[PDB]
Amino acid sequence: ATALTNLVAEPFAKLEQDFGGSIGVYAMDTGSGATVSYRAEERFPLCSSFKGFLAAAVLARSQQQAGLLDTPIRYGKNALVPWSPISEKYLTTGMTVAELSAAAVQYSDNAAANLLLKELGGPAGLTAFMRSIGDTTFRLDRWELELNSAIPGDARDTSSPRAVTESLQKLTLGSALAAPQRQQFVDWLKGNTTGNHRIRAAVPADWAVGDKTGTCGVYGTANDYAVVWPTGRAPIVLAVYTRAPNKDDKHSEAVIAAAARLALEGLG
Ligand SMILES: *C(=O)N1C[C@H](NOS(=O)(=O)O)CC[C@H]1C(=O)NNC(=O)[C@@H]1CCNC1
Repeated sequence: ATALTNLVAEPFAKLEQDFGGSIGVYAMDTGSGATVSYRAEERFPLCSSFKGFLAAAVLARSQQQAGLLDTPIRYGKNALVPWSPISEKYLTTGMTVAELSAAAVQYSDNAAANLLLKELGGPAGLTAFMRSIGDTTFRLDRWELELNSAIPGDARDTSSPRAVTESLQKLTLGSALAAPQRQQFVDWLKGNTTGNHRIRAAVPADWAVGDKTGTCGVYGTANDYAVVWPTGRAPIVLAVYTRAPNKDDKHSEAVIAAAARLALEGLG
């Protein structure tokens, strides 16, 4: 017999009703193939969370272009947009592509993300990279800061929890990238500084986590995705996305952490 997905799903429905919105979750246990799934194929805004995949796209390009990660990007003052705390420090020198990538992933730096998008041929170039690894759901259409609008019913700048999880697995654990690039992506995710109150909060401190967060700041829209390495057994990949119908509906980190915990405890 197969899993009773109603019983797996029920606690997410209670959680999202207290939240006043929708919660989407997909988790995969790479040891057993077990999954947990709730609204996993619905679209949610990416917000900042695209920046993880952006860094992966940069790493893929570095496989065709030796030394890409070493290349300095020397930008002018109009690259600077708010929530760019790392790129704002280096206006007088520039930053390398590696530094920009680290900042985009680990501080969610907005200007760094735009600078890397430009290197890859814009939002369409990142979307094309995702299509190359078989993700037909992901779409990035706009740039920082407009991509955060999170308007209900807008398909722009969205993906699904399942597609995010599947793509994250391919890139971090599968062989979609060469091993050095794969480990770099993992190391950048592991060094994230913005995720302590989201998926990380549901994971024992003994276990390594790499993640990328997103917070659109409107329509209850926020998210996190992660790889979790429990000691001595197969890693877990998961994504938790939220949205809500009213512009002034609050996002909640506690709800993301709670949904992560329900997903992790429900596997296998
Ligand atoms: C990503 O979603 N953003 C970058 C910053 N870090 O948050 S997080 O670690 O990724 O969760 C800040 C949140 C957000 C972002 O860019 N916020 N800025 C806005 O969305 C602008 C104000 C309202 N619309 C544009």
